[PDB]
Amino acid sequence: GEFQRKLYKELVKNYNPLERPVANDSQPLTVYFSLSLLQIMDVDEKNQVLTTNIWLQMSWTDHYLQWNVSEYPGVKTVRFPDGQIWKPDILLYNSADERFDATFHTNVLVNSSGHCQYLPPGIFKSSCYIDVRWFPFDVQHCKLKFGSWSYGGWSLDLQMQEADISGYIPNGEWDLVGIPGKRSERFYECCKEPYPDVTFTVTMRRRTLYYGLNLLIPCVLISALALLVFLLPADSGEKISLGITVLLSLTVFMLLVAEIMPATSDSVPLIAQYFASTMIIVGLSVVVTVIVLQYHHHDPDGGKMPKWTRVILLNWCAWFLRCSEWKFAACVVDRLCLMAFSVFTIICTIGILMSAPNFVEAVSKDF
Amino acid sequence: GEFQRKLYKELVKNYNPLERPVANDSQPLTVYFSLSLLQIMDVDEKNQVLTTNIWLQMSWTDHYLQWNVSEYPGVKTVRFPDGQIWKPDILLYNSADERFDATFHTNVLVNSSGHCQYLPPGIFKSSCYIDVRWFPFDVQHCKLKFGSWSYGGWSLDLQMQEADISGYIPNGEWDLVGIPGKRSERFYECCKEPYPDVTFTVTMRRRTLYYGLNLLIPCVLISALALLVFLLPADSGEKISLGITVLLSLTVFMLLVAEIMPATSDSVPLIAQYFASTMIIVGLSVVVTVIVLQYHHHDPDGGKMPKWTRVILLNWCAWFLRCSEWKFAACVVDRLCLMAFSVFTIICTIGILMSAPNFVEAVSKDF
Amino acid sequence: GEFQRKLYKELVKNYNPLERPVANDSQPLTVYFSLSLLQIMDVDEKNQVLTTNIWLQMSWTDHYLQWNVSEYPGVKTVRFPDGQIWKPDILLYNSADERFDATFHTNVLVNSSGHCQYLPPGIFKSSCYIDVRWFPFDVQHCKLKFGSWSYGGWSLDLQMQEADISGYIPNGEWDLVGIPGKRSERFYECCKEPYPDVTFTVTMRRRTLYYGLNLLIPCVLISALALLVFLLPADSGEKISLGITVLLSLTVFMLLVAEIMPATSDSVPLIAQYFASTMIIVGLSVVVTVIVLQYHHHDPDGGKMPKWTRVILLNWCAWFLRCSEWKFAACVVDRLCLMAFSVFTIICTIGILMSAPNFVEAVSKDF
Amino acid sequence: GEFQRKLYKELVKNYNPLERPVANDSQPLTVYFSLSLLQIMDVDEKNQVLTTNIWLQMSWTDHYLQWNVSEYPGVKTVRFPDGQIWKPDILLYNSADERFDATFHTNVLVNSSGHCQYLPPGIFKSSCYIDVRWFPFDVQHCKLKFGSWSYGGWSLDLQMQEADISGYIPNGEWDLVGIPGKRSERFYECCKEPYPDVTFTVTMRRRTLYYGLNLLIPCVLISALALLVFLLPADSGEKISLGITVLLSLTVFMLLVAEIMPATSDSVPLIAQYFASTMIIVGLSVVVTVIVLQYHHHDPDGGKMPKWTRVILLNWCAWFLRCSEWKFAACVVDRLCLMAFSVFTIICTIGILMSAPNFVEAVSKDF
Amino acid sequence: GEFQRKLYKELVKNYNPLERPVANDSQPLTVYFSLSLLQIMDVDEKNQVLTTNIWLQMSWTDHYLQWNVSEYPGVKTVRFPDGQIWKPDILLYNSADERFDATFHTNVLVNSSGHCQYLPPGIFKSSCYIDVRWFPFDVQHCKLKFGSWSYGGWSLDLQMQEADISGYIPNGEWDLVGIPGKRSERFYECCKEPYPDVTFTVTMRRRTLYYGLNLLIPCVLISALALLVFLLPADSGEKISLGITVLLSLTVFMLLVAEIMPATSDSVPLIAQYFASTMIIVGLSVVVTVIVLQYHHHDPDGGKMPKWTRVILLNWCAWFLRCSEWKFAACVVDRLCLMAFSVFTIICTIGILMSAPNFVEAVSKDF
Ligand SMILES: *[C@@H]1O[C@H](CO)[C@@H](O[C@@H]2O[C@H](CO)[C@@H](O)[C@H](O)[C@H]2NC(C)=O)[C@H](O)[C@H]1NC(C)=O
Ligand SMILES: *[C@@H]1O[C@H](CO)[C@@H](O[C@@H]2O[C@H](CO)[C@@H](O)[C@H](O)[C@H]2NC(C)=O)[C@H](O)[C@H]1NC(C)=O
Ligand SMILES: *[C@@H]1O[C@H](CO)[C@@H](O[C@@H]2O[C@H](CO)[C@@H](O)[C@H](O)[C@H]2NC(C)=O)[C@H](O)[C@H]1NC(C)=O
Ligand SMILES: *[C@@H]1O[C@H](CO)[C@@H](O[C@@H]2O[C@H](CO)[C@@H](O)[C@H](O)[C@H]2NC(C)=O)[C@H](O)[C@H]1NC(C)=O
Ligand SMILES: *[C@@H]1O[C@H](CO)[C@@H](O[C@@H]2O[C@H](CO)[C@@H](O)[C@H](O)[C@H]2NC(C)=O)[C@H](O)[C@H]1NC(C)=O
Ligand SMILES: *[C@@H]1O[C@H](CO)[C@@H](O)[C@H](O)[C@H]1NC(C)=O
Ligand SMILES: *[C@@H]1O[C@H](CO)[C@@H](O)[C@H](O)[C@H]1NC(C)=O
Ligand SMILES: *[C@@H]1O[C@H](CO)[C@@H](O)[C@H](O)[C@H]1NC(C)=O
Ligand SMILES: *[C@@H]1O[C@H](CO)[C@@H](O)[C@H](O)[C@H]1NC(C)=O
Ligand SMILES: *[C@@H]1O[C@H](CO)[C@@H](O)[C@H](O)[C@H]1NC(C)=O
Ligand SMILES: [Ca+2]
Ligand SMILES: [Ca+2]
Ligand SMILES: [Ca+2]
Repeated sequence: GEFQRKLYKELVKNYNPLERPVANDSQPLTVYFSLSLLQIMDVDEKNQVLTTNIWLQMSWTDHYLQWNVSEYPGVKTVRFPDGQIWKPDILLYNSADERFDATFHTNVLVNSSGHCQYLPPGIFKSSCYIDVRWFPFDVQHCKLKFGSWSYGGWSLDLQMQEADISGYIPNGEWDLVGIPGKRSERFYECCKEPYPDVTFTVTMRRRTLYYGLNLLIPCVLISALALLVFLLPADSGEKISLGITVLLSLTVFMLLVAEIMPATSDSVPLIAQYFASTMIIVGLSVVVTVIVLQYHHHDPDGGKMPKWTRVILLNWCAWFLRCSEWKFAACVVDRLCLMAFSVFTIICTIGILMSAPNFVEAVSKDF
Repeated sequence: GEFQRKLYKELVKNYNPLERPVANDSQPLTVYFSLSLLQIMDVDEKNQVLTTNIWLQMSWTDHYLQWNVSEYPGVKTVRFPDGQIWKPDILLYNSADERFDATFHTNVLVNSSGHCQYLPPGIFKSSCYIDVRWFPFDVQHCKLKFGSWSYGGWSLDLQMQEADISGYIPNGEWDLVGIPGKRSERFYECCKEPYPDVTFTVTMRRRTLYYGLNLLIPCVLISALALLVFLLPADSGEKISLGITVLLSLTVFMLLVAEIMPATSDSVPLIAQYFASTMIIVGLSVVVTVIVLQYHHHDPDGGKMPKWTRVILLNWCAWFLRCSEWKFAACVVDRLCLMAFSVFTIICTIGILMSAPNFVEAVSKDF
Repeated sequence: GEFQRKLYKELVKNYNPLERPVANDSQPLTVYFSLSLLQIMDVDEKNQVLTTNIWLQMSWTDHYLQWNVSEYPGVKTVRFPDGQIWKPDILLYNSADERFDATFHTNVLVNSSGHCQYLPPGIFKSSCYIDVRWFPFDVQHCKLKFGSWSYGGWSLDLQMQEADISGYIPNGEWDLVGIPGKRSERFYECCKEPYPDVTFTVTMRRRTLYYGLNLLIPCVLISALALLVFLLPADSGEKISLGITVLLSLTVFMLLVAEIMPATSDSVPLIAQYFASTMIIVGLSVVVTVIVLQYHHHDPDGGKMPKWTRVILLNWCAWFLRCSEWKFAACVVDRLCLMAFSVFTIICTIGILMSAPNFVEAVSKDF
Repeated sequence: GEFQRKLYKELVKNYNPLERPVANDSQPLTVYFSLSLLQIMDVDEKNQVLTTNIWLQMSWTDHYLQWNVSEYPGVKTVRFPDGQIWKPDILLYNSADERFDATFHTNVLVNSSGHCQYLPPGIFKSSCYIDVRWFPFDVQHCKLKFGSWSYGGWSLDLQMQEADISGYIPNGEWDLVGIPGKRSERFYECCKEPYPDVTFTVTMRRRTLYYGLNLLIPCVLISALALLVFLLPADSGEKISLGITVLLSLTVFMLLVAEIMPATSDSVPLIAQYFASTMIIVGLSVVVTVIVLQYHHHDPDGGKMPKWTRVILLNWCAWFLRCSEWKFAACVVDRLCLMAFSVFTIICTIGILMSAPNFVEAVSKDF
Repeated sequence: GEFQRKLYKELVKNYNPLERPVANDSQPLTVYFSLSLLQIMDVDEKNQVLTTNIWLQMSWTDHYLQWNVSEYPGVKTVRFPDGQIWKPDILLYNSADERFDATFHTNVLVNSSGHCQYLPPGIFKSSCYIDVRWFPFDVQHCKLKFGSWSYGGWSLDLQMQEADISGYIPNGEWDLVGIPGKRSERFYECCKEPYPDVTFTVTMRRRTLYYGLNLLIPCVLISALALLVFLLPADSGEKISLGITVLLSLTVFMLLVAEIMPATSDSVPLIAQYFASTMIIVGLSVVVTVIVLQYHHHDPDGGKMPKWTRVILLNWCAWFLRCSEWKFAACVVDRLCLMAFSVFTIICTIGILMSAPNFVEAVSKDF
């Protein structure tokens, strides 16, 4: 309108996008970098990649994009696309995206004082170490490391502002504890110039109820069936079939769990160790029961001729609770297996009750 | 043709795409923003992202793209590609797309009065909160928030026009109740200039029959089997195997349901709670029946020696309906479990009959 | 070669790609639009999107790209890339692609008379309504709607030529009946100028044998098992287990079918209704048999004390074919269920034998 | 270095990338097209698309990119990016890629004689007809059709050179027999100018052992179980359950096979026909055995009253090998079913032993 | 700031990005190429493609990008985007990416001496031969081959620097042994000019515990069940059903294994051969037991009439350990099958204990 056109013509008369916009070349350019978390799209524990929906916020002063408001009435701000003016090269250092730059290059808003505002949105994919050991009561500290790609501390004085979380959409699987930020420096051996960066640590807590019932109901059922087969009579007929079916069902369930979560060898989840203990206990009990039944139902003394087993079973039954002796030995072994399974379940429950994600507090908040 | 070429040469003589095309720089530019919904591609409840096929509609007046029709006979409209002329930076604020701009940049149609028309098509992916609690009788209000990225109310006077739905292709899984629109403002603490935006709320109702039979037939079958095992005699032989098989089948079905829909911890679906109640009832009944049978078939009084259980069962049988006492106690427990399951089914049906998506009206319209 | 270089320099001396190449600006530009179908990549019934491999064919006369062959010996054609010259903005209106333009922008072939040829290949993804109701004997009419995005009938006189199918690679799942074309106009209320478009209707017939055996063999097996359990004696022992296993297997098969095809609520497939009828019949028969066996094996008259059931069963047995009465009643009920299942199977076969995709003709052509 | 810079400035003084670089415009430009296969990424039998990793090789002489080596000491070659100089528009005609051009546009290497070298790498996706009928002993001839998009034989004299396979990485699922090439012409009715193209036929043989054990072990097991149930006594008790379980397992296996490979209706695989024959035989045998057992175990003559069945069974037993007659008839039927299954297995093995991929030679080479 | 702008204007006065920046054109340009491995994203054994997160490091001296620091106070470094200055065309030769260039083109950092630094990040997908034969104790040597695409050894003197691994994030499935580098030359028959390249061999060891328990627990269970059925009495009733169920479960497990890993025919994994041996042993044992039971339970001598079998079984029982003879023969056959299975398990364990990935050392380090 005879003023905006003239201003746009005048501002880019000799402007060079490659030049860092400072009046004095030996002075640093202060850039205020902030963040606006909006949504946690995905937490891939397989590839250790966190996907988030983030609006970056960058602000700096341009020495050449200044004008007198009185000389250009009615126009107070101008917009420049990607390549028209200089922008800081703030990139996510730990970006796992195949493009390495998920930001959408919007226009830079500059007002009459030369203050530029740049808010590039994007779906950032950052590679963070997923420590899945206290499954499912685990908290992940995924870091977002931002910094200038080719500017030092004496050229781009990067500064930090607290991230904005008043736009956040709850994920439904992870609970956002918070996203604190920190500014650190990267002094090199070559040179005394610092290399600042801004790191935002997305502290997230896994929501219990998402996997809670879906894993507890099968686990409760298989534990009840294990107790049942540890209490059923030896000569019941269906005990062997029930045990085999239970083992097949729970190993298919464990295969499904390993398909959903990754059973990373860096730190085996405690649930996997509990399952392994249950498997070895159930297998030993079933093998002992089957061999006793198949070696003592037809021959009264076919496998009972060793003396060491007889004396050790007598000592164990005297130290534990005190048709032939084979039935009593099988019952004692089954009771011992039941006691061991109960002790393991109790100790696992005790060890999982206390943790950094307080189980009692979590269930009180959820339920 | 000696007139279109001359007009195109004349129109871009001093035109600047960065300049907002207003005769007076202090006056707002009125932009009419409308929408044309065509198809609902996908409703991802996992990532809370809605995918739609939408044709945007933007209209504004350009002060510099005006010409005299008599001076240029035969030409009444001109087209300019993406970067040739100025276009409003209307973007989907809640876009979850990795590109953040799904629009296809078509040509801007300008006629002799300077009126520009811009209709960019695209497959928009917006992040909306999916409240899946009354599954499957749920209605989702997914919002599409459009607004200028870097213009205020005194620069780009955004206006709303009612969305066009006379091109809509039915989804087959979701029923489109409607897409009302609203224009709101975003006054900041810094400044009195409003920041208008246009929000279209895609109100969608899940079609019943899509998941209806596929979830009812397994649910009806498992409920019938639960009633059967709650009515079968205790000493039937196959009762334990039937119960275990039923539990395995329905827990696999629940795993499939959790695979298809997300069991979000924000609000657990009522179907999940009903399944949990059925699971606890069936497990308790099976455990009680098995323990009674295994502790009373060989010993007439091996687990019946406690007095509290005997007196409480006598009181319950006197207050409910009034071979040894163990069979009668097992029958009473089984009848109580059947009654509890029937009451839970009835109350769940009553609570799910009434809702915002009226169940009776929905089935009347569908069937 | 001193002539091609000179011609290329001369042709683009004042050429404007934005100008429509007509000698008279008030005269329409005739553009002949044709199509060359090559392959049907995918038919997504979930999102209602058809993916095809298509070579477009556009021809028009350019007034400015003309030269004298004698003055430029040896050169008869020239090529111009995307942005060098004017091309019609013919786009797929119902494109479901995220880019909205799957065409690969090749060079435009222009000869000495100004006749331009443009053949952009691409993998088009168009959104067509998939009416899957007569599964698997269904024919889909997916339309490809092409037209100018910003030109009317008095500016771009779009014309149609018959599509070329002598390059088509058979899909193996769908049979191509044909792709007829049609040209229609879109008169607006504003103005009398028509808005022509060219629509190609890809009429495709699903090949029977692809899903034929894969669905018939499980269906034949489950139908045979249903007849078997409807003919087996009540006191056989394995009847209940066989029925439960059959129901579980066929409901898993129906889950697989719903996973492969979409059970759209717009029109439920007839196979789904047949499965629902079979399910209700089998469930009723199994429930009746189980309740009769469990209420009459131990008590000669425990559930037979009502008079209405006895008299109605006597009337039914007198009107149908004419150890205690319970066995005869169970046999009569089982025979009635078998007869109902046979009638339903016969009527379903009769109703599916006749259709627009003639079943007898299809199997004669395939087998 | 005062010579490379001068040469680069001089070479592009009047160079036009649109001009075909020939001294005489009426003379063809000879382009030598070769190929360098590196890896067969994927063979999609569903969409009939072959994915390969290929380095193209194009060579031609540029008349204008010539210089005197003595006048420019030290520089013998120059490089030009995509748009700087002219390149042939050699494209894969049958490309199924959504971009239609998988080549990565590298620099063109030109030496002092004007000879240009262009080696664009890419991951080509070509649509070839997959004839999967002799599964798994099948050989696929997938063609790669390359040619100029807009040049005739009198403008671009395309020539063929033998493909290079000394970089090939074995796929592990397909064995590369060879990739012969051929040059053909495409004379049109309009004009006598030929339209040459270069076609490379990727002849590939499926490696036996990849699917060999994975399909043979289930097939061997189900065949052994079929023989077992065809040899087990009728009154064994578990015969019906074993047969039903075998049928369910093998139909799930066939569902898995149809999920992995496509059961295309163009030509049904022989394995599918063998499975159908086995299914009908097993179903008939099971139905006959069950009906005989259920109609003759309680009534000595309840279904044996027809005379035609009795006389035909007497004739068959006299012509085949020569408690009541029902057991003998059931045994004769079971033996006949076993003989039919054995004959079908033998004839299938004989017919699959001989083929273009010689089974004996293949197993000798592999084992 | 009156110095950076002047320097940027002066540096690109006559700069040509196509020219190789050397003072003398006949002298090679030394380029130091290094690598910085950060993460191993994926190891696809199906397509033989390795996905890694890598920061490249390239350094070279530019003759024209030099300036006097005193003449331009305060500015010591400059940045140029992709197309502004010359960069080496170092590409991954064995790249399997569809783009062939995963690098993100950042700015080139040049200081006053003309020394340029280029650090392009990217997610590289390279095609390496995956030799999966000693599953799961296998080490993969995946090579990353980098080199100039169109420069010889006398033009681009490529040099190697040791890769940096102090940023590496552990994968959790693969253990990084190391990434040694090597520089080699590619002399051609045409010419004596070498063609150097830099190859980094990513030596990776599969972590045991990732698949360890998940494959051992099913394998241990099926081995225990095989021993059980090889020790159970012949006339146990459930032996046949248990064997069939075990076979079905383990063949489903093998199908799952073939789904996860590829059973490549180049070299069959030892686990597959062990499974095949177990399958043939179990099948033979089950068939022999079933045929003996079905041919000797009703007829004392119905299949024992041959003399060769009787004499060979007598010899075997005399050479092995020394109701009718059929039971003793069945027991001897079952014991022989058990012994063969035990020998095969022992020899497989012995052969898998020793390997390049030392099993004992690996389990000592992990456990
Ligand atoms: C241009 O925009 C900047 C944005 O920061 C304005 O700077 C702010 O001005 C207010 C005065 O109302 C101060 O309270 C803030 O502290 C300033 N922020 C910073 C970072 O300096 C600046 O005033 C604007 N220019 C004009 C002419 O209005
Ligand atoms: C250019 O196009 C605009 C499109 O809006 C025309 O403006 C409309 O003109 C009609 C008159 O037939 C009015 O009824 C509408 O209310 C106008 N709409 C708006 C938004 O102003 C305009 O007339 C066209 N110019 C010419 C010269 O025809
Ligand atoms: C340029 O190409 C066009 C292609 O259509 C030629 O026009 C055709 O010419 C033939 C004469 O051999 C006629 O039979 C066709 O009917 C014409 N087609 C159309 C659409 O007009 C044209 O002749 C070519 N120019 C020259 C100089 O050869
Ligand atoms: C430029 O490169 C071409 C590449 O082909 C050279 O042409 C080859 O030259 C050799 C001589 O050593 C002949 O044996 C080949 O037959 C030629 N090939 C072709 C296709 O003509 C050419 O000599 C090079 N120019 C210079 C000046 O060395
Ligand atoms: C420009 O950067 C290069 C980076 O290598 C500098 O070269 C290094 O200079 C140091 C002196 O402090 C030497 O120890 C290294 O050996 C040099 N490296 C190489 C590869 O030559 C160079 O000095 C810098 N220029 C200026 C003016 O500081
Ligand atoms: C802006 O212009 C006014 C006159 O229009 C003048 O008084 C004022 O000093 C100017 N400001 C600057 C910063 O030049
Ligand atoms: C357009 O031109 C005609 C003469 O050709 C003139 O009468 C008319 O006033 C002009 N209109 C405008 C708006 O300049
Ligand atoms: C082309 O040039 C020839 C002479 O070379 C002339 O006779 C002829 O008329 C010209 N044609 C046109 C259309 O100008
Ligand atoms: C190249 O230059 C030399 C002199 O430097 C001259 O003798 C020779 O003829 C020239 N070659 C050509 C092809 O012009
Ligand atoms: C740089 O400039 C200073 C004077 O400012 C001069 O003494 C010195 O020699 C110059 N260096 C070069 C390399 O030209
Ligand atoms: Ca996840
Ligand atoms: Ca499909
Ligand atoms: Ca494949």
